[PDB]
Amino acid sequence: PEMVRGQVFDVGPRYTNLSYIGEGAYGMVCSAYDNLNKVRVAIKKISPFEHQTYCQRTLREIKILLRFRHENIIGINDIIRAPTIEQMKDVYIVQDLMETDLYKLLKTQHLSNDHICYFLYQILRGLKYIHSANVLHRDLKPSNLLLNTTCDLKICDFGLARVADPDHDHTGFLTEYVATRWYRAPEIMLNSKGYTKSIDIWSVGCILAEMLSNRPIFPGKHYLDQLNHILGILGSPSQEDLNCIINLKARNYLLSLPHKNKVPWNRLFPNADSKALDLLDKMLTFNPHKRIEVEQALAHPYLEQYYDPSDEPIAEAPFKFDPKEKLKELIFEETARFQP
Ligand SMILES: C[C@H]1CCCC(=O)[C@@H](O)[C@@H](O)CCCOc2cc(O)cc(O)c2C(=O)O1
Repeated sequence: PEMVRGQVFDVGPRYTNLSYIGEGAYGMVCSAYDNLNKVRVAIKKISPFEHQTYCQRTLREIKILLRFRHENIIGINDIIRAPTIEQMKDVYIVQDLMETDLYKLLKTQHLSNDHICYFLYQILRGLKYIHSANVLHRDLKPSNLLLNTTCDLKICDFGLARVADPDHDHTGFLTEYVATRWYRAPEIMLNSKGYTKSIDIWSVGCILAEMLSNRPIFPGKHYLDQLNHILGILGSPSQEDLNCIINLKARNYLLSLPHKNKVPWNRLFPNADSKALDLLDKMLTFNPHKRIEVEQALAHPYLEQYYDPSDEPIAEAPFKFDPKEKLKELIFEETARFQP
């Protein structure tokens, strides 16, 4: 087998000429030459079977992506694993090879307004399909947004995804969470489990702001710092939005803070398109029930050059609802279609 960085990357013989690209959750990511389709591809190695949690993350991603088909969602081309459950230690996911990701792009490249507009449209177009399947991505961030050489965008990593469950979304104050800090909606710190579609819209809002200035808009330095940054820009919540927070510990925390004024978007982003800032404001709305939804965002005047509901498809079969040995067995079963 082809050793890579002192680790087994055993994808032969179809996939050869392997170059390191990055890291997934449970293994590295490599480029490789697909000797059948005569194209270079990306391959993610996964080693999850010793842990129930890693098996869950792997299973849900495979189950979702094997049913999803959308231009702005990177699909699974192939899955490589041993022929038997006894022998399967690793799983390799083969996907399209893209040129870069938005995280890497934002470190060095200033985006034109036309690029920001096209990138945002594709994110929302992909998100519309996802949400139409009753699925939440729940970890949208620049590093999960891939771009090819012609700036086509695809959404990656559904390992943190969940089926939407808005009736069971309420929880207590400062309860644990998994998604990436800087892209976490304020209600996550206050009273939400992240089971509603609005947590994804907040992340997209954070991404739009970051495309406008090449820096994260809410760079919280630890779990507790995140809410400081959000309120530092949005200002103090209104009485109406506080009344919507019925949990007493969360509401009383917000009531204990001194007044903060809203920072105008056009002062944070003096070069930004005014229509972009209007949409930004609607995505970064404090109250999730007032936060703009994906289909409304697509119809915003900022995206008028691209908006076409007949060219923004939705899922055929939405998802109705949601030991490691049983999970390995289900991963084996779910990947069987890619064997001879
Ligand atoms: C396999 C897929 C996993 C996506 C999810 C993921 O792990 C993230 O950490 C993301 O940051 C990927 C790092 C490198 O991911 C690529 C880089 C690149 O230059 C071209 C690509 O096609 C990919 C890719 O396909 O990533």
